[PDB]
Amino acid sequence: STSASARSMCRVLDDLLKKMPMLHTGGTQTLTEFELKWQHWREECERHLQNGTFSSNVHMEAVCRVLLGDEEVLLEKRDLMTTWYHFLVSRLLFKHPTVKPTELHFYAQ
Amino acid sequence: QLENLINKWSLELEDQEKHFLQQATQVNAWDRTLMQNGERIT
Amino acid sequence: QLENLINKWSLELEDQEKHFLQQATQVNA
Amino acid sequence: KVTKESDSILNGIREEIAHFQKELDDLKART
Amino acid sequence: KVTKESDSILNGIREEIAHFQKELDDLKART
Amino acid sequence: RYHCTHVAGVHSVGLTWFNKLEKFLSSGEEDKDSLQELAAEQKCLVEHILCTKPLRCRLPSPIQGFWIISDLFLGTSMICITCDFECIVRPLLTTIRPPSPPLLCSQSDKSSTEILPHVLADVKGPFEEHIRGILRRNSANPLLLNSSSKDSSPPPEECLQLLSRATQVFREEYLLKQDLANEEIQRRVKLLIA
Amino acid sequence: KDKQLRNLLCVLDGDLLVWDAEECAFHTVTLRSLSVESTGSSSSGEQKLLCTNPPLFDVNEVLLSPTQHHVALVGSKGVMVLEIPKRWGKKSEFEGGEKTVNCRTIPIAERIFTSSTSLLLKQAIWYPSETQEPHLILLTSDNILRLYNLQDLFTPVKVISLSAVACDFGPLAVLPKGFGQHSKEDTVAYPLYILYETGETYLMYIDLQKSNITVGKLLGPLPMYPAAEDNYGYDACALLCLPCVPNIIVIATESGLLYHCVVLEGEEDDEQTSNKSWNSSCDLIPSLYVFECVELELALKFATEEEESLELDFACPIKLHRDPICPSRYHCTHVAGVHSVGLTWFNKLEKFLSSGEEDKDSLQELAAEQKCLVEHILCTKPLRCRLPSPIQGFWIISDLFLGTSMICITCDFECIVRPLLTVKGPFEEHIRGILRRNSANPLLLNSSSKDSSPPPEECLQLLSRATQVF
Amino acid sequence: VLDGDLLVWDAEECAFHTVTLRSLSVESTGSSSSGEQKLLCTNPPLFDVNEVLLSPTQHHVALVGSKGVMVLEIPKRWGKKSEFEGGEKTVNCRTIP
Repeated sequence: STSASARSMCRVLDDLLKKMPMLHTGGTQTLTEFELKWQHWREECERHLQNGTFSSNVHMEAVCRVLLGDEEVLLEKRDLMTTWYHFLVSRLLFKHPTVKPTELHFYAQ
Repeated sequence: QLENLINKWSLELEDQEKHFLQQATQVNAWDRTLMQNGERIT
Repeated sequence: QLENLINKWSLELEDQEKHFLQQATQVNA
Repeated sequence: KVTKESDSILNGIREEIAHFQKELDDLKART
Repeated sequence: KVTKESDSILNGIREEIAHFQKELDDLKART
Repeated sequence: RYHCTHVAGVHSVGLTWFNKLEKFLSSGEEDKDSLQELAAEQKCLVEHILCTKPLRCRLPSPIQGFWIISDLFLGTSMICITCDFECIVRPLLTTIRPPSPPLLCSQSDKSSTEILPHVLADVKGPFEEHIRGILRRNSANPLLLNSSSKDSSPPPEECLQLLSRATQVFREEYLLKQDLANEEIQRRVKLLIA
Repeated sequence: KDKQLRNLLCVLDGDLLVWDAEECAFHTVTLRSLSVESTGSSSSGEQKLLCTNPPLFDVNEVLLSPTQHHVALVGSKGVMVLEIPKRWGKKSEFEGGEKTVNCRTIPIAERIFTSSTSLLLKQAIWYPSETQEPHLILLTSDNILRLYNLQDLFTPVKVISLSAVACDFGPLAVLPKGFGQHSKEDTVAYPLYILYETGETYLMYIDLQKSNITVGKLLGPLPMYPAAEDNYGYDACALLCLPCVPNIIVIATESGLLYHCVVLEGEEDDEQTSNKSWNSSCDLIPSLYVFECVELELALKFATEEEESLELDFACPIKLHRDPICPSRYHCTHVAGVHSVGLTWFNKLEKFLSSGEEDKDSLQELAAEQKCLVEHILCTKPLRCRLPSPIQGFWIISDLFLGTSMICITCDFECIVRPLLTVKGPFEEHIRGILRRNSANPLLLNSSSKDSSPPPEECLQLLSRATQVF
Repeated sequence: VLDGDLLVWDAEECAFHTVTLRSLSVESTGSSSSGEQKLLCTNPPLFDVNEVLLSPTQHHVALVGSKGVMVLEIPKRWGKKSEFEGGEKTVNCRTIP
């Protein structure tokens, strides 16, 4: 509601956030199907970042980079997560959404 | 061997299609904005 | 080449027809 | 071979148009 | 008789792979 | 979309009329335009992806295993294993037709009711659909598997006919379409500069 | 080299607009500036109108809107409308005299042609209203008329199933009594005549302001009189309504036959032949009276002493063009030339229909055999060994300063401009009767195919024919 | 494919070889053998296997031949990598004719 330019960019970002695939504890969706959707969604986010859609707003660009699981940016925002395990979970959410329990130790460390 | 070469060319073609659409599609968006700004200036 | 010659003779004939009609009008006067 | 024959026919038609125009202008001058 | 025919088919497939690679690299150079 | 495996290769088949059939069946009994759009001849898309019998003098290498990975981390990929344990992995598109990369000029500004001058309304469809129509392929060169039967180089007339066919497909479906697309891009760039 | 017949030019306010298919643009030439003997530069008055979004299809026809603010670019695979730019400055030039003007272009129905690859546009026409928003009617190969408004480009305003090669509008007419239960108001609508390839002609009344159930009903096939053994052929290619009262329809065939049909109102059956139609809607269906049939000389006929060497029936599609100056004259363009046809009986038909039922002398004067006047104006295939040079653009200038002139552009961009005209009895009518011509020698275009002189024999036959006519 | 592991039937060993596809994406500078496990049939098929069918529940694999069918029970996944039986190189799988 602040500016027309901000409105157009917010709409895009809002759309990306809306389309982010989330696993539901009751859906017929297989882990593979989910992974494909998630990959597609990620490619879309990457396309917008490469096109310089958010170049006019550093904060929106940072959010989009977070959506892509950029580790450098995640670390830049270390003050918001306050703890390593919050960082771990955020990392899993954007880089590895289908993590198996056997692999968790590697990511935690 | 032939099947691996076909799969490689299919992936390269899909990547080139995506790059071509980005190169186009963006120019078409700029052309629309330029036309609208030209009408406003007029 | 034949078509260009035909088109030339058609234009010359139309011009001669116009000149003949003008002369016939003058003779009648 | 066709081009020279077409040019000869087109020249003969132009000569006849010029002759007929002269006869029409003599007939108009006489009438 | 089978060995020469298999070698001829394998050579034709190699020529076509080399031709298609050249057309892809021309298409990449043009695009 | 579905896939066909047989002793000599792998094909993919995409029903390009499917979304129009769905649109027609979702349209009430009065939509004659949707039936005319469905009845407009639209062939499926067939792609020969993998050929394991590229030559007549060669025995096929039969498919021993076939699967489609659909995983959010691995992406979308076909896996084929032949009878000689050659593992062939190929990325698949998520759609029968790839969405064209958005033209740099497709600003989806939902705020320009700019009256397009009525002289351009008589071009049935956006110019992009027309260019997509020209670039539409009906055939492709499959990936050729060289079955590793060491003991003769393949043979000459049938080999030259196969090479001629393959070269013709590359000329018509790749080179000519890329040249036309390049000319259109260059024409658009010249217009945008002016 | 199979160059199709096209119409890629129009005239707007005394500027000639020529479509360039390679540049996707109009070149504009101010015709009034060419009349001024200006000693200075052969380039003063050319402007280029660039499409902001070029057509994705080959343009075959250019149609100026009745409002003169839009130009439809028409092809077999789509339509695009160009918005004409504003005129201002000292010379009334486009955008004040800019050499290159960007014109807004608007694709019409694009999704229909892109989704239906077998669909062909057969004809496009403007709705004949000068006071309403410009509406475009599309006749397509599925026998559907689609009406588009330039405000909604995706959804047709009206879709009419004809369950068709050409259609044209007659003048605004009062609907016949019976086309609407119980309104005391004379409703007016445009009669749209619709031709099938079979020669079958249908009628439809169109009004865009009134969606009445009767307005947009398809009527016919219109009965043709007299009955013909061949039913008037099966190769019908064009229809033109002349703005005459009564309406005169011209039907053209690919063989070069032109049928002149007078539209007759339907009679109420006088109450004594009530034998069985159980359809209690007496729609008075109008009839077509074929007054005259005329064969065009599409290719120059040579007298060969061999009466049996295969008449290669030189058939080709004809395009009909109304004359804006003479309502009883029209022009025919085809791949091999241009003809003009003038209905010499028209003023006698008007006199007869204006005469009360007792004027037997006016009917006898109309029934006195009077052929139309046909003039072969331009021949682009003067010889059999030559390929035609197809007409790419045709127009009639009617301007008070420029006068009356035909413009033709060929497929080799040859511009051809021709001025057009706008003792029982006095001895003068008798002399006019003697001097009456039935044929003329056309202007012969020498198609500039450098690489052989024509055969001397064909040149002598052409000269012989021309000399015989003189 | 099960949960991003490729299972390949070996007719000579009467076993599945498992390859974790997600581990192949990580550029691990260390040993070209980290993630292969072998799933051994406790009772091998007495017929030539022509087809492998994963159950809708993803807990069973049918080994299908023209002369018989045998169902392999998929072993439990546990440990740091979610590997079969905690990452054992050779896992005995219950088979049911």
